[PDB]
Amino acid sequence: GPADCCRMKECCTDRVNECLQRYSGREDKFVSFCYQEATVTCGSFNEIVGCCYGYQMCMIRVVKPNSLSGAHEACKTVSCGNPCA
Amino acid sequence: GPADCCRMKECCTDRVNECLQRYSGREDKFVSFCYQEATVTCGSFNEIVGCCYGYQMCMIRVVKPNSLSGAHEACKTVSCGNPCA
Amino acid sequence: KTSALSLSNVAGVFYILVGGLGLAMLVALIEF
Amino acid sequence: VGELVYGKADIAIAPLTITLVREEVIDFSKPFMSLGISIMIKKPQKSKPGVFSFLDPLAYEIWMAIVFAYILVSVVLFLSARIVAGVWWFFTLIIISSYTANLAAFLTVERMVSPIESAEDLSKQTEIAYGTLDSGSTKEFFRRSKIAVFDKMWTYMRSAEPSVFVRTTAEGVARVRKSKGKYAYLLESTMNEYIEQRKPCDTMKVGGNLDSKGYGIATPKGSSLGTPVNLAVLKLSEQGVLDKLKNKWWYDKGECG
Amino acid sequence: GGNLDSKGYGIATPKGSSLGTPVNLAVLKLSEQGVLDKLKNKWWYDKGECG
Amino acid sequence: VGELVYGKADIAIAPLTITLVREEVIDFSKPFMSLGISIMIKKPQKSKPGV
Amino acid sequence: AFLTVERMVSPIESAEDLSKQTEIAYGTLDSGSTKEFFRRSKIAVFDKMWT
Amino acid sequence: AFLTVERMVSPIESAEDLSKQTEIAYGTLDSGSTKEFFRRSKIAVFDKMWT
Amino acid sequence: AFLTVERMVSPIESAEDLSKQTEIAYGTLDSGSTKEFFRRSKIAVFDKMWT
Ligand SMILES: CC(C)S(=O)(=O)NC[C@H](C)c1ccc(-c2ccc([C@@H](C)CNS(=O)(=O)C(C)C)cc2)cc1
Ligand SMILES: C=C(C)[C@H]1CN[C@H](C(=O)O)[C@H]1CC(=O)O
Ligand SMILES: C=C(C)[C@H]1CN[C@H](C(=O)O)[C@H]1CC(=O)O
Ligand SMILES: C=C(C)[C@H]1CN[C@H](C(=O)O)[C@H]1CC(=O)O
Ligand SMILES: C=C(C)[C@H]1CN[C@H](C(=O)O)[C@H]1CC(=O)O
Repeated sequence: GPADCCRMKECCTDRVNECLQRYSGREDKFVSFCYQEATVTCGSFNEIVGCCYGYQMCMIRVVKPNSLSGAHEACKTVSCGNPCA
Repeated sequence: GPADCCRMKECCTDRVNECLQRYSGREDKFVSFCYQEATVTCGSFNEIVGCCYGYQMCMIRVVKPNSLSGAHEACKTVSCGNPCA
Repeated sequence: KTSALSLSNVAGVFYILVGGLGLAMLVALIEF
Repeated sequence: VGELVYGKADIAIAPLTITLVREEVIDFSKPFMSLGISIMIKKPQKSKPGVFSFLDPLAYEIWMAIVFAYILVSVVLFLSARIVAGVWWFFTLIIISSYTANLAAFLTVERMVSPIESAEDLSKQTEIAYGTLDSGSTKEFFRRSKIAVFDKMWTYMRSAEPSVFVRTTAEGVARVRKSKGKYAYLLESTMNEYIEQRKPCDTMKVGGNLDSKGYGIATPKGSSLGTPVNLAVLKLSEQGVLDKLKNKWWYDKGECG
Repeated sequence: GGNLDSKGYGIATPKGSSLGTPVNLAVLKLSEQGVLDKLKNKWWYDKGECG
Repeated sequence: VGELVYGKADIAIAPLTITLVREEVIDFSKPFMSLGISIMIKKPQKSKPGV
Repeated sequence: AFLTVERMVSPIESAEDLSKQTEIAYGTLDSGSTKEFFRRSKIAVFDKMWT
Repeated sequence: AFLTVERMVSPIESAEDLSKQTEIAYGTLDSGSTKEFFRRSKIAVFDKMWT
Repeated sequence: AFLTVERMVSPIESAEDLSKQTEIAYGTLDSGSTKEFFRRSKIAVFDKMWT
């Protein structure tokens, strides 16, 4: 059907988070994996960039073990940047 | 300074609407102009596409004279499509 | 166009010419 | 466009290029003329032969040397002769073969090379500068273009110093004439054909058009004139009025035409 | 030789249809994007067997 | 064109030549392709080299 | 040099010559914009061709 | 002329040459980093090649 | 032919020859990874060069 960048973002953050939840306590290790799975499920305009790139970066640098919930809650509002390149 | 396509979308719809409000009864004629102003004000990832393309098409095909408010209220949730193409 | 002016390369054949003429002078001398 | 939107004019008739940005604000009648962004350069000078082009392949040193060699062979023969005639024959053999080969190389090189084919070639070389007008549909096209070649060209043009952009068409053409072919002018095919048909006729258009678009007659959105004007343009198109008109102004009275 | 006349094809819509202006603007967008050019090269030239 | 005027179809996309007679009944989007009437012949198998 | 060039050019008869000869017959489709163009044409050459 | 052709260069230059000719077919592995590189590539030449 | 094509001659003295000749002096920067590479190098040639 039709693509929506906004819907893609809101889906992206949620799928990333829900993915990281199974990985609790190792959470800081798996950010990119879960970001891959989320980019797959929510789709992306550029396969390299992913659904939301800025959120991924924010999570990667912020997320600490077991600190997940607060980290995600802080990072989910973050600007995704340009989903072209 | 990231654009964040969701924020870009909300801005796009908002500026289009606020612009079309200035033109009463001519609303269906000025859709593209106000969309131009909105793409200018909110910025765009692709200058051709604009901030939100699907919303623009939705407005153009739906909006009738004096029908502004309801038409916009119906069109603002619509998927913007591919912002890079 | 790349103007050649190949004179260096042709100079050798000029030298074998001069050598041939030298030997020629030699034969002309030993004859007389 | 400004006069049309703000109602200072009822209609716009001019070589106005049809663009989406303009189609959003105004209404364009069906295109009355076809054009495209094209490349204009200075035509290469036909010939400057002299008598020197004959002495070009064989160096001046070789001519002096072969003259002295000639008189040397004569004075050697004046003083056995078989090897002289043989060696001289071999000598002049190598020389005529060398002259033939070198001249062949000259003509081959001259017939082999072409200056410019398309726009892509312009993108691939830094030797010949090129540019467009300070404003208008061509510049905007290059700016808004996501296509590789055109993108590269825009980056180059905007970044290059001194500025490659000109204020007027006549200025750009003048720059084409003065630059000895070091400057190329990007302009719509129409203007290119027109300038190419006017004396001194030192300028020419190379390759095809970068894009395919057309001019049009513009009317304010929701004006009564729009449909009559459009249908009229169609009438003129089918009747051949447009063809005959273009031939009238461009080609027919062409001095070099 | 050349062409006898200069004309073009088009997408046709009923007069007063809602689709007309969107279709038109779409054709313009596709035109500047090079979609028309690339498509024509796709079907005509690219697989062209005559060289 | 008939299908469009009499409403059996909402849109027509095809190599439909734009004509005044057609432009009177329906609406044409800006032309998506340029063409013209041209002549097609049989290509000569060889060309005489000449003296 | 000529032999190294290997350039081959193919001449054409264009449109104007075609009106002037009876040797090569020529035609268009049974209907459509081309036939209609020739029919309605007030231009000398095309007129002759139509006749 | 023949010997000029013999010592004449430019049989093959770059990757772009493969994109510019349909005469010589070319390919990659059924899987692995190369195919995926061509797949996800947004840059012109490689994109064309992937298509 | 060979005049039309011309040619290019590319010589290489490589690395070891610098170790084999005292005619051409050679050196590196006062500091940085290159000098350190030559210093700590356990390879014969580079060792000699450093010496
Ligand atoms: C702005 C673009 C969307 S576009 O120009 O409309 N389409 C691009 C496409 C390649 C194209 C571009 C130009 C033309 C075109 C064809 C013919 C003419 C003139 C000679 C006749 N006008 S007309 O429109 O065909 C007539 C029937 C009145 C002028 C322009 C046809 C197709
Ligand atoms: C001659 C001028 C300034 C006009 C004519 N067509 C283009 C236009 O309609 O904007 C402009 C030229 C160009 O920008 O290539
Ligand atoms: C292919 C056909 C029958 C169509 C296509 N364009 C022309 C048209 O739109 O009338 C017709 C050809 C022609 O008239 O020779
Ligand atoms: C040999 C294979 C299948 C491997 C080796 N390196 C690439 C890789 O690491 O995926 C693959 C080759 C390729 O993709 O061209
Ligand atoms: C310029 C300097 C001192 C730096 C640059 N790269 C090397 C480095 O990053 O150490 C050094 C050069 C060298 O060691 O030859």
